Order: sequence, then C-alpha cells, then structure tokens
Amino acid sequence: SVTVHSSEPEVRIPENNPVKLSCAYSGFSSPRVEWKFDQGDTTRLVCYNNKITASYEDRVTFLPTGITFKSVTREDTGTYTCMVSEEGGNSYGEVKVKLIVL
Amino acid sequence: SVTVHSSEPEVRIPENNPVKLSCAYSGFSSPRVEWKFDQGDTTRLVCYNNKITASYEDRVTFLPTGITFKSVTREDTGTYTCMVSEEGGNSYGEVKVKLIVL
Amino acid sequence: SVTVHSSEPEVRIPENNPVKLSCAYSGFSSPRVEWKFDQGDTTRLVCYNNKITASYEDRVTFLPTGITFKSVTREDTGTYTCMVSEEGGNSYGEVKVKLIVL
Amino acid sequence: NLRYPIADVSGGIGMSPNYRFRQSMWIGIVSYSGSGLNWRVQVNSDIFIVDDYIHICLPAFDGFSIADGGDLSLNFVTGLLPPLLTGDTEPAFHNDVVTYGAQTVAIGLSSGGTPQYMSKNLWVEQWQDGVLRLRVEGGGSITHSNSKWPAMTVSYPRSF
Amino acid sequence: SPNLRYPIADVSGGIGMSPNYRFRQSMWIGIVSYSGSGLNWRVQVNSDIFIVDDYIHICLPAFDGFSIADGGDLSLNFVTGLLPPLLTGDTEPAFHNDVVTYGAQTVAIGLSSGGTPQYMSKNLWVEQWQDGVLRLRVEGGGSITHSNSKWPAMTVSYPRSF
Amino acid sequence: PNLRYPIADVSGGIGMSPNYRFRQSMWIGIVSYSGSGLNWRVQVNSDIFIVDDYIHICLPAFDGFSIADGGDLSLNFVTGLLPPLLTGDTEPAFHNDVVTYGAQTVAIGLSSGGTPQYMSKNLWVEQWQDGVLRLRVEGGGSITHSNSKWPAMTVSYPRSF
Repeated sequence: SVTVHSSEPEVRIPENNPVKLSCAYSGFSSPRVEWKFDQGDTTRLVCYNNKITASYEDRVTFLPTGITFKSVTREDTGTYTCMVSEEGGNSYGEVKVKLIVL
Repeated sequence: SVTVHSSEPEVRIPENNPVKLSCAYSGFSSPRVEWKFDQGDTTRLVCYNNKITASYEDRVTFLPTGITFKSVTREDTGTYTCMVSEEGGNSYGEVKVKLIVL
Repeated sequence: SVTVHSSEPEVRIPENNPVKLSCAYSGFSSPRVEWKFDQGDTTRLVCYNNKITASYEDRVTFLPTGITFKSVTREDTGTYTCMVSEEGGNSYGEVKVKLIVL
Repeated sequence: NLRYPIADVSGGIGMSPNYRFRQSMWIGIVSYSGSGLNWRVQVNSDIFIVDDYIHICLPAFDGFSIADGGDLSLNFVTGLLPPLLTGDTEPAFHNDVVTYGAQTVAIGLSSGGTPQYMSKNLWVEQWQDGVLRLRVEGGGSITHSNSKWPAMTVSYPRSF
Repeated sequence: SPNLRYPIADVSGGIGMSPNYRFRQSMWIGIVSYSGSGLNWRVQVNSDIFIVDDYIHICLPAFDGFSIADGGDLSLNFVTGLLPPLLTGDTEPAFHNDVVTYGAQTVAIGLSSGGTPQYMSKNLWVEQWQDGVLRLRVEGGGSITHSNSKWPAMTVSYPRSF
Repeated sequence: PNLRYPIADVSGGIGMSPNYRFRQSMWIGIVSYSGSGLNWRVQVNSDIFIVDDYIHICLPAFDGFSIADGGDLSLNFVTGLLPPLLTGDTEPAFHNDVVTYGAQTVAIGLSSGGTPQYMSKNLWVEQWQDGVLRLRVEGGGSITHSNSKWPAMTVSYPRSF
C-alpha cells in the first residue's frame, strides 16, 4: 500500500510571488510523477515523468516533493492534480491541490 | 528429457456418461497443454494453453492430468491427441488417446 | 576503459605471400570483431561478428588477434580498419592497419 | 530459481534465446468470407516469434470474388510445424475483439483480365479456437471474379 | 524481491520478467485533430492501447473527417482520455520529444464530396510527441478537391519511454 | 560477472540493460534500386532505432528514376553507420536466409517530369548478405515513367545477437 497526500491541500498566495505545490509520496521505488492543471473546462499538462512540460519549462521547476513556480498570475488559479504511478501500474496514488492567486 | 504418456491409451464408455482422458506429464516447469480432437479427416481444437476452447468450455473441464467430459455422445468418438510443450519449445511431449463411445 | 590497438600499424609484404594484420584487444567479455578494407573510396567488408565474409572466405581466416591471408596481391593494398564493439555498444574500440603489397 | 524468459545463459543469468528468436512455419488454410462469398487457399508462410510478438509472413496468393466487408481466417488448428502448438498463436489479449495492427493493403481485382488495384484496410480482429480472423474492408469495390493478394506480414502480442 | 529492478521481478518464486512489462492493455477516448493549410477539425475516438515490452501501440479505429491539405498534421491529445492507471506521461516516446520519421507507413484515405469516395495512398508517420500530444505527419499521395474524408483503422506504434 | 546481457546491473539491483531497451543511431549510406536492367542509387540519411530484439531503419522519402515491375532495393550498411554501430549489428536474427519478412504496402509516385501517378506496391525484407540489406519491391501494377517518388518507409526485423 503506497501513500500519496499533500500537506497544503489549498494554497492562497498574492500575484507575482513564488509558490510550491507539495505532493509528498511514499511507498514507491520506480515512480513517475505527473501534474495536470485544471481551470474549469480545460486541462493542461504541467509535468509528466518527473519532467516539466515545454509550455511550462521556463517558469516551473520539478521536485519529488512538488512543483514550484518562479512567479504566478491569476492565469494559474485552479485545481492541480498530482498523480504518482509506480512501474507496472499496480501501485497508484493521487491528490489534488487547489491554488488561488490574488 | 521430459515424459508425456497416458495410462488409459484407449477408453470405451457408454453414451451419455462422463469420461476423463488422462495425459500425465512430467519434466516440465512452464508447460502449455493442448488437446486436439480427430474424427477422420477433420481436426478440432479442444484445449490450448491449459485452457479449454469456447466450442467445448460448456462440457469439458481442464486438469494438468487430463480433460474430463460432463457427458459424451458418439459425436466424440475419435483420436484425441494431447501435446505438452515447454516454454521455448526445447521440451516437447505428446500422446494420443482413442475414445470409443459404446 | 577497453583497449584496442595494433602492434603492426603498417605492413609491407611482397605479392603472393601470406600476411597477418594484427588487432589485439582487451577489456571485452562478449566482443564482436569487424574488419573493413579501404581502397581510396571503395569500402568492402572483410570480417563481421568474428566471422569472415563470403567474398573473402576462401582466402582469409579469422582470429581474435587479427585476420590472416593465404596469399595477397596488389589488389589488396589499402587501409584495413578493425573495429571491436562490446555487447550493448557501451564499449567500443578501433584501430587502422595500412597494407602495402610490394 | 529462474523463471523464463529469464534463464541461464553460459553460467550467468541471461535471457533465453528461444524468447528472443524462435522461427517456424505454417502450411494451412486461409479462408475468405463475407456477403455470401466463400473460398479457401492453402498457403506456406514463415512464422517468427520475437520477444512477446509473433509474426506470420503470409506470402502473396490468388483468390476469387471478395465483398466490400469481409473476414480472412487463418486456421492454425493445423499446419503448424513441431514443436509449435496452435495455442502458441493465441494473442496476449486472448480472444477479445480488437482492431490491432490495422494497416493498408492493396489487392488486385480482375475478371481474369488486367488487374485493378484497391487499397483496402486490414487488421487483426479476433483469435478464437486456433482460428485467427482478420477483418478486410474499405477501399471501395468493383465487379470481379478474381483477386490477387500481396505478401502480408501479420503481427500481434503473443500470449504467455 | 528487494534487489530486483523492473522489468526484472519476482515471478512464481523465481527471478522472472514482470507480466506488466510483457503485456499491458488500456484505452484512450480522446480527440484526434487534423490541421494544415488552414484546414482544422477534430474527432472524438475510442482506441485500444497495448504496451508490449518497450513498445506502445495505439489502435485507432476508422473514422470520418473533413477536407485535408496535401501536407498536414494529425494530433492525438493524450492529456485526456487515458484510462487509470495510465498517465499521459506513459505515452512518451523513448526518443522523448525529438522530431522523427518513425513508423512511416502507407495509408489510404477516401475523399468525397458527398457522393462516391476516391481513395488516396498517403504517407504517414510518428513525427513528434510534445506535452502529451502525439503529432503524426500525413502527406503525399497527390490530392483532389473534396469536403469529406474517410479514414482507415490505423495502429500507431513506437518505442516507449522508461 | 554472474550476469549475461541483456540482463545487467541497474542501480545496485538486477535489471535490464537500457542499451537493450533503446539504442539510437543513424545511417548515411546508399540505397540502390535494380531489376530488369534498371539501375540507380541515392544517398540518404535515416535514423536507426534498436528496441529490444528489433531494429528499425527509418528511411526518409526520396526521389528516383525508372523502376521495373519487380525489383530489389538495397541498403548498403557496409558504410554510413555511426559509431559505435557495426555493419554486423544490422544482421537479422535469421541471419542471411531469404525471407518475406515485414511485407507491407507502399505507394510510389511515377511521373515523366509532369504530374505523378501513385502505384500501390508490395515491399518486404528479402535477404541480408555481407552488410547489404535487400528489400524486394514488386506488384502494383505499373506504367511508363522516367522518375519515381518514394515515401518515408520504416523497415524493421528481428536483429541478430
């Protein structure tokens, strides 16, 4: 049984400031972390395979404990879902973090 | 090598009775068993990969020591061949059982 | 880490005589040796996978220390390149020998 | 303490060559069907098992009328050369219906004549009781009595 | 076993090969989108997905579309439509996001203006995968004027990232 | 040590060598058509991927001249491969036997300068000998022409080990 939860299930930070969404996971050996941004009707890929996508590469860095932004904007207010799958897909974890930019 | 023989190389059982065709094999670790029915000049698949086929699933069960019928009819009189191949195909065994429905 | 060099980096032998181009390698466990003949612009395969090709099989034998000719002619003057790759291609060695049939 | 495909390779723990490359042959019957049209052809094809895949190299062959939508069936119940078993041609997805390996394949159609080639769609549809059924449809059609088929190689994950 | 690294794992006691590595079946119900020479349109589709060893196969069913240019891009959006446990990241090629011409194959497409379809033999291949969106190049085979296009079932494969 | 490739040491534990799983390279060599007296060659740049026990050669699209109904397309791997690739690495598992492996349909445009007409032809890996892979290319049907446009084709087959 693997564990994947978040310490800060709901962040609220002022515009143009740095912020880290923490996804702390345990119980994996060969895990693949993946984050997806959610702004209502649209989903966007932020990070996949412990690697940040191109559309974000310039202002979001990865870490096994969460992704952190160089600076945020209202544009990024939404529900970020962090998914951690093991190798083989027999171990799966997931947790959503809610971001609110001001 | 490996051994694949039969204790009952020839069965003779009255219609509508259950009957088991015994194929006893030894010398395999990851074997795949397969049976083929033979009535004259038409070959039919009974069991493959230690799994009974669809056309027989409803009245024939599998066992590492042979397949057994819920009930037989003259329709099934013929030469059933049991083949046991190892994984990789370096070990191969085979024996024929003749069924006669009285 | 692996070593592939030659003791006789330039051979000079009279026509119709036997000659051995030596390629001494060390550092490999499951190596695949390969020789290529070079006459200006035309490249030809001499040996591949510790096995002499067809077009040469009748007058060139293989050896872990180099290929030897039954008899040579000026047709064979050129730069013979010996390549030694490991299994997986992580270990690669190479050395060229220049033959001059006088 | 080694379970195939992991096995002993020259003293050390390696990979069984039978897993990597296994070559065979099938000399059986390919049978077309659909819209009442039926016919069969005996054929000689090579069979390669590489890793978890199985490849059936069907050579080119001639046939008769074919409907717009039809099924081509290879009967593996017979024709396989020892030590191959019909059960060795079972897909990893067992007998579910799929649309695996969908590919385009040109067939020449003639009335005895000068063949006119149709680009048709073909794929592994379903394997049941040793009989592999490929769906062959699309590409439009014309009236004909003869059909020329190309060499086709059919592949798919193999059951273990 | 503690000292075993996938795909090598514990099978029936012995050191064996993980079945999840050998065969892993899934599905995608997403959006395929054509584009090129100003022509744009999308289609919702249901395709099976098989992962065999180090390859990944996407069995696209046949589907219908609109006008298409001589040279175009067909994009599968894997950001959504995948079946748990599958992750969009799992659809990433071994050659990551470089541009390639992998799996080049011929594929016939029927083009019509409502009436009877005329089939074109076009060239298609895996071009590049970026941010969960697989883009296949589809060009060649000449063209004619049309408003509708019928596509065949196509299976797309390529080395999968690990 | 006690491990035989493709089984190797992966971060302390017994794993699978990544070189076995994915190995990428390139070939910049000569493809040569032939058959019915027609002869011509073309220099090309193709990627090469080795995945597991397979080898894929991604031939880009290219232009050529006249072609017979039945012909042979030969990739000369004796040269053009990029280190550490060896011509011997291109040898099929079935060594140099003659086969009909990877048979596929491939459309080729034929023209006489002007507009191209595409033929659906049959192509497959026929035989590999002395570093030269020969693919058979026949059927379709055909017609008069002086130029031929080829599509990007990926050729695959079990690789020798």
